[PDB]
Amino acid sequence: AEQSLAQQPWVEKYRPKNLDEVTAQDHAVTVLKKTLKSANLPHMLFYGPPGTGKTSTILALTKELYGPDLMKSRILELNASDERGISIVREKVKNFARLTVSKPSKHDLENYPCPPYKIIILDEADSMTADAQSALRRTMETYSGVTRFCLICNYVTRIIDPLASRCSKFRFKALDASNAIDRLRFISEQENVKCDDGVLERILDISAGDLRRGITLLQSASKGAQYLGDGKNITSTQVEELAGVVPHDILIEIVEKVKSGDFDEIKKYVNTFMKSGWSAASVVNQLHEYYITNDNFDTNFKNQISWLLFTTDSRLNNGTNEHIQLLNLLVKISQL
Amino acid sequence: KRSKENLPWVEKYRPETLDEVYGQNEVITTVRKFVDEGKLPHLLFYGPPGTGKTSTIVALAREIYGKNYSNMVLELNASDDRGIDVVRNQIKDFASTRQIFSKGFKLIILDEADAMTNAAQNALRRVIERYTKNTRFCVLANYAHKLTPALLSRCTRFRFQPLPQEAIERRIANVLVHEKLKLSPNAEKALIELSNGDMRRVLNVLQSCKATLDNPDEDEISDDVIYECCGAPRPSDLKAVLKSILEDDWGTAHYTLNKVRSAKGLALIDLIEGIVKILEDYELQNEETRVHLLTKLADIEYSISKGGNDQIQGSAVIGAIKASFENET
Amino acid sequence: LSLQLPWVEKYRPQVLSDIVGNKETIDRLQQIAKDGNMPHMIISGMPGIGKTTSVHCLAHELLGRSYADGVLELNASDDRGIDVVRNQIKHFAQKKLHLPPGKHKIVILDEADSMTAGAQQALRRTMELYSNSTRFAFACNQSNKIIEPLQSRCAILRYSKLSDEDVLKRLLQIIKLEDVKYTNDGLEAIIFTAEGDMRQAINNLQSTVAGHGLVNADNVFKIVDSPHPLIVKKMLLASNLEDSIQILRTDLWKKGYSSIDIVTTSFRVTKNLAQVKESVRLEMIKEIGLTHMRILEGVGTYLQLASMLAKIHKLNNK
Amino acid sequence: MLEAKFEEASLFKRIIDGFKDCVQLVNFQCKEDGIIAQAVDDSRVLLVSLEIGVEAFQEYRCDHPVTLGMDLTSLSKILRCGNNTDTLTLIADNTPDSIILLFEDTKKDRIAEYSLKLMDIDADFLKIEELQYDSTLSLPSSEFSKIVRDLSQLSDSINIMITKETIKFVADGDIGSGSVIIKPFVDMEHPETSIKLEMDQPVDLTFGAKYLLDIIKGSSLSDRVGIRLSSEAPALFQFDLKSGFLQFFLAPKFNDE
Amino acid sequence: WVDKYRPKSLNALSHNEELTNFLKSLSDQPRDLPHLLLYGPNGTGKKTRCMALLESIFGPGVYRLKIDVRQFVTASNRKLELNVVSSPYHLEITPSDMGNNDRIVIQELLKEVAQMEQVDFQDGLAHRYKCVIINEANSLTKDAQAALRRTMEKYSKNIRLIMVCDSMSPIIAPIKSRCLLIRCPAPSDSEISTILSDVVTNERIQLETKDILKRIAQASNGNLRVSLLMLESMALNNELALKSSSPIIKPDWIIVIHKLTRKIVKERSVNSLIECRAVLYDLLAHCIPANIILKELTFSLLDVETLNTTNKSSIIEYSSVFDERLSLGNKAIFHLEGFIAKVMCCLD
Ligand SMILES: Nc1ncnc2c1ncn2[C@@H]1O[C@H](COP(=O)(O)OP(=O)(O)OP(O)(O)=S)[C@@H](O)[C@H]1O
Ligand SMILES: Nc1ncnc2c1ncn2[C@@H]1O[C@H](COP(=O)(O)OP(=O)(O)OP(O)(O)=S)[C@@H](O)[C@H]1O
Ligand SMILES: Nc1ncnc2c1ncn2[C@@H]1O[C@H](COP(=O)(O)OP(=O)(O)OP(O)(O)=S)[C@@H](O)[C@H]1O
Ligand SMILES: Nc1ncnc2c1ncn2[C@@H]1O[C@H](COP(=O)(O)OP(=O)(O)O)[C@@H](O)[C@H]1O
Ligand SMILES: [Mg+2]
Ligand SMILES: [Mg+2]
Ligand SMILES: [Mg+2]
Repeated sequence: AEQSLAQQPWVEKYRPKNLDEVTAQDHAVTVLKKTLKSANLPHMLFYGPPGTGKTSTILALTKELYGPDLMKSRILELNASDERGISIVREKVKNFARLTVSKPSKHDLENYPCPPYKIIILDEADSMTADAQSALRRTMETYSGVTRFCLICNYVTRIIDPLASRCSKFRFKALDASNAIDRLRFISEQENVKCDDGVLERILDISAGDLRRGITLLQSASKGAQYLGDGKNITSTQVEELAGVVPHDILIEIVEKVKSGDFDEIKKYVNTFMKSGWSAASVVNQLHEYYITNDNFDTNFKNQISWLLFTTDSRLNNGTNEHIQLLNLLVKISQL
Repeated sequence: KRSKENLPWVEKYRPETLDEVYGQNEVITTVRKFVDEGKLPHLLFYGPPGTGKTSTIVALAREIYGKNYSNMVLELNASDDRGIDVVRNQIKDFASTRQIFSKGFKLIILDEADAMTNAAQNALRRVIERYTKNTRFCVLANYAHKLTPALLSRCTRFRFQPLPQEAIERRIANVLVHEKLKLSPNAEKALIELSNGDMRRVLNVLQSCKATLDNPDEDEISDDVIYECCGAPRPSDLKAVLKSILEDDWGTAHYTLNKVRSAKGLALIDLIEGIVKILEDYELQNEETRVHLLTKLADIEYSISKGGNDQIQGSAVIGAIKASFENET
Repeated sequence: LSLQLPWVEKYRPQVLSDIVGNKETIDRLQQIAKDGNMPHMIISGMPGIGKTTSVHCLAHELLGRSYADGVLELNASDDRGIDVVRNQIKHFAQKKLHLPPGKHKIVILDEADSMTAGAQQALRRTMELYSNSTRFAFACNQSNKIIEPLQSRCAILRYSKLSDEDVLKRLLQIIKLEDVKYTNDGLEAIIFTAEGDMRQAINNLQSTVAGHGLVNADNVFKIVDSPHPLIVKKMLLASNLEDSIQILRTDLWKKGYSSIDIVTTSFRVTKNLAQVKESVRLEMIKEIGLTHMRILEGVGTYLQLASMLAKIHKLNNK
Repeated sequence: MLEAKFEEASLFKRIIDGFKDCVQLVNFQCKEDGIIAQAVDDSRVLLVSLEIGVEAFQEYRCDHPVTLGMDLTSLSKILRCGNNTDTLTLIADNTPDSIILLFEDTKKDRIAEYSLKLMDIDADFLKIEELQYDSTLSLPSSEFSKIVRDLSQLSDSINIMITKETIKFVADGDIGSGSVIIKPFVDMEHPETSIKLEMDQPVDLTFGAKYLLDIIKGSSLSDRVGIRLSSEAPALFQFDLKSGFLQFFLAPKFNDE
Repeated sequence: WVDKYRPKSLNALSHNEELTNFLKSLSDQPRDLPHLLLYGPNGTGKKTRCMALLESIFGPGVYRLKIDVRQFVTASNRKLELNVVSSPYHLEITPSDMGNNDRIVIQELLKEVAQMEQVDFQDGLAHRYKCVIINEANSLTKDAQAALRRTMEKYSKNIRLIMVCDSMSPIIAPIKSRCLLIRCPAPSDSEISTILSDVVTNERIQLETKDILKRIAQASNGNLRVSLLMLESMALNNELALKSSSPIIKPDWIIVIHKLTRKIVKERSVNSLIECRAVLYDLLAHCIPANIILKELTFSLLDVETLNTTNKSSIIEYSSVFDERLSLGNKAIFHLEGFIAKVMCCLD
């Protein structure tokens, strides 16, 4: 129990258990909490960037609705490991939806408000085929009195159009250093991490639109600090060194090579840079940040460099070779 | 325990009869005259998602036979198997025998028949017309290209136009009658423009803004509550961002974009659509501007559909807008 | 509770003379029926021109009262695998029946394009051997899907689309038999939206007649929804991008048409666009296919169709 | 509450085996009179209706009328994993929940308690068998089974014609035809072999062969099948049990001619 | 030799001391080690460092491995077989073996090892988590990646996922986020030269000076394994005597790609394109990844000095385009021939 929750990473150690610990999306948790007193829970469709709280808030809503006793008998969960095909979604999901709700015990009925319906959660619905989602339509429509569906996804476009109308949409906003710093402060205080004044802001800015990455980053930084045993604080450089963030000096060197240089010099420096392990996505992001936030260039350069960086990012997002794409980006940005 | 008030607003307000189906007047009238005269040919409903097709056909099945429609009426939705081995045995046996309860024509409702294999439709092509004086087929669909031309020709085509403003307004008034609630006129206009014809999104965001009132009996749903429930960008800051992108320089435009998209937690996918809808009204005095303005924005939207980055795509939108608004000068 | 038959079925011709299709082939079938020496024939054409009804009236006139035991019709609903074509078709081929002198047993294999190649292979000799008693008659929609030997043994009989004159003649016959008030404009609109389809024309006639009583242009253009491919063909040939975009917005998008259907219809229209050249057609098809691929991944908003139209205009203008 | 203790174990197994592969989802209504049930086929052509009174049960206790919906596949799975020598008890709580099937041996203590989660079937309880039938007849199950499974090899349709003291089963197919004509006669030495017929009007109507082959599977329960026929009415095939009866309502196939 | 001289602990890693200190930091509290993802250049020493951390957290008996065979079945009758490198403390999988059936292998084996636990004697069952090593995670299919990402948090007290891969880009954002990211930089020349010096003083090879090891390190581009292998091949061919004048032994495919680049830059015609297609067929047919062929061809083309700036720029642009197209197709020759035709049209 407590020793079990102690023996797991900070991601699972501080996973919110109720609707009050999820301090990121006040627009959706309000409806989910108002649903408690009422009984008209519509078919939900949580969608948003990775690591935001969807899978962690649906479980909290379930725990608060039914309780630890009825939860294991009143919900079905199809996330990714089960075989979610047309035959399975036609047989098993339909059988569980067209099924009588279980009898709530006196303890559960007295403590938690038990609504007269079960819950089928299809986690990461963007991995299902089109025929499975098409079959889900009337299955979720006709048995709406004893079963409510909750879909979760990172891309709403992948879900077919009919399911985008049946379910009520809930967009989970990204987590920057503005509305998510409180949870990180609370975790750092609960773990006695000797953080600096503004290192949490840098941690949250590194994990653009994500919190779990920031949590594991803080955990790794605290572990590396405790290993040395010096007890000193952790600097922004200390956390950005292990976060994949490329140092600023070598970035300035890259920009200096771009500002003037032939094809051979840039190719040699790109090879030497790729000799070390640097994620091309982070390098592209930092180059974009440095070039856009600057004011020393002209608009006729800014528009072209923005388009080129966008094209390079779209190329890198398809899982291609980092070296070739980075070299092409640097050559094309030097051509201007 | 179980009652009518526990159902979500998507299904709680399902039209029971044909009289509670607004918007598609020119089809409901023809269907009522069909069932009144006594003749009812093979129907084929074709419309966008959430228009009233299934509700209309269920109300028709209730009106024809009685309050017990799912007794002598067969219904093959996408939840049942509809292979060729099914259209061979089940549908043919249902269409080759009489009813069990009364003496009338039988009804077969093939809901969402666009999800049928070509062989199944080719097999149905002859059984749909071999037994005509006893059974009638009703094919509901959203994509009119999945159906073979033969099956598409045998059925009378009825298109379900998207709900106009008046129909959604009447439905909103009827919902506000049964549920103690008040809704602002500008909020009504924003909800209509956000509906995009979808009658389900209307009821969904309505339930949301009702839940986000903390006392859904006195306070009225203003436009801010509706814009917050779905997270859609208000026209105000949308036009402000568009003006700052068109007029100001790069640094301050990027700053105001990052400030607007972080004040309420907006999404770039919605900002792109809003800017496109606002900017489609401009009178560009050249054709080369709109070409790039659409091409680059569509490419950026397709790239967002894969979730590559979040700020590079925003600066890409800014650059596309600025570079497209340059051939004018 | 009695349900009247539809106008498509209640007025289905039961006599070979009432067919208003291709005059030459119908006259050939009429002379064959009056003579009786009917050879194997394949009937193929556009969907809804009267092939099945033609062959059925032919069989009814050739066998008369023996139609109950002389004809064995196998449709797509019935099984048409190798087992049935080897057992039941063969047992019906050798079935000794005493028919009038100049008559023969007939086998109506409707929808021949859906049968497996092995079935036709097994059917070749079963048809060729017993030509003295069995005369097969295929009726499909795509003659290319039939294997070569089966198609070559029989005498082919192509069918062309119904001209507007034949459709208007049959429409006038139906109105005269049903006592309906009509105007010329309504009938012209019905023929124009019928795209040469007898069944679709009669269905739209019955719909508008029961819906408004008076067959006028307003009623049909109100509840018939003038065909899709023509609007798309008009959209792709606009002069400036703004006109084509306005057409797409008002006629296609606002009227509730899915983006995938618009893309598929635009592809099919460009496939048969004889006005423009070949290279421009290939480039337009490539761009339409790129837009189709973008649509199939889920993103199907109006912006994608707008960018597709912009690319087509950039291609056609330069 | 609901407690129904049978006298034996294989009774319910043989009862369910009548319509095992004919219907999928049933709904038993338990009242003070006994267990009733009616279920429609997948194609909505025939309906199985079973009534078992309190005579076949060793013990019966039901306070208020309860409805219990369930699929037949899982029910047959539960009945198969029970030994045919135990005693079966159906148990239901106050509110309709997972029904408890309990097998208890009579010699050694073996408590086999299986649960079956109920389905939520719409309670569209149907009221048939109040319609005056034109013709009624009764004949041994073996003869009916033989005739039907002999005629099923020639076609897929079977025409039953009840004329003046004549019953005629006619099969017409592709390879040939067949006609079995029987006449009413009663024997004193063997009262079970007699075929009884009471008609008011001659009735000719067709049925399918698959549904008849699925119906005649219930011949393992009784030995005297009753057949009630009427124009514009579902044919009634009744098997008489020692406590209740199992009746199939088949829909006749109309003729285009 | 490659396999002989390899560190077997954390106190024996002799390059990238910062990464070794970070690994020692991650090896202090084993019961709180999250999932790991190693990324960096090929042949950097990722698997050896992984198995060294695994030995540091577990006992020293983790190196004794054994190969087992597991047979799975898809929806159809097609039975597939996989090899598993198991040890009393972990198991290593290479899911890239199956073409498009990785989603079955992951969701079956990971679930099977996650549900139950490990029992072995070396106080009968109480043990810590079990470790699963995944080699070439960058080649995982997207659906298999989703299954693997979901089978991470559900059962976290039993399975710790330590994946390794070069060119981390084909990894979906959820997997990139829910695990720690450790970079493995290639060792510098001053350290790979020391590695070679230790190898040559241990294996007793006759070398004249230290310039040979420097040339080997410069030729290997930073790859430690390829440098060691080339050193061993040079020692074998030179008959136990390394001299200052020795031809660097490039692998056969490198020489084939160099001859291909020569043929490209010399004759720009379709007749040469036919022989180019023949060479690409002969190369792909002998188990060579098409992306590696493309990378080597493009870099050797940029190495050519007789081409000006615009030619090399358009070449690198076409290479980026066809590399994007290569990761979205199956017939690789269809893209390689197109890239060759494009570079031929570009050169003249
Ligand atoms: N809104 C939040 N409030 C508090 N903690 C959060 C929140 N979102 C994420 N976390 C933390 O990050 C962990 C991961 O959150 P999850 O909800 O499981 O991730 P996710 O939303 O499922 O992203 P996916 O699975 O890639 S779509 C949680 O266990 C928390 O420790
Ligand atoms: N014309 C309408 N008038 C009133 N309410 C409507 C109308 N159309 C839809 N609705 C509402 O939307 C709900 C669902 O409508 P349906 O007719 O089931 O959607 P649909 O036509 O089946 O489209 P699909 O199946 O999702 S593609 C109904 O229960 C109503 O609450
Ligand atoms: N030439 C015609 N004259 C009169 N009615 C016709 C004619 N052609 C078709 N019809 C009508 O169309 C219906 C019968 O058409 P079919 O024979 O089913 O068409 P088809 O040639 O079989 O093409 P398919 O099978 O639908 S792809 C009846 O309602 C006829 O009245
Ligand atoms: N610290 C080190 N000291 C000596 N040799 C090393 C060291 N690190 C790596 N190596 C060499 O690397 C080789 C193994 O490379 P490997 O780990 O298989 O590459 P990859 O990480 O691409 O799988 C071994 O032969 C070993 O000699
Ligand atoms: Mg999740
Ligand atoms: Mg529907
Ligand atoms: Mg036909």
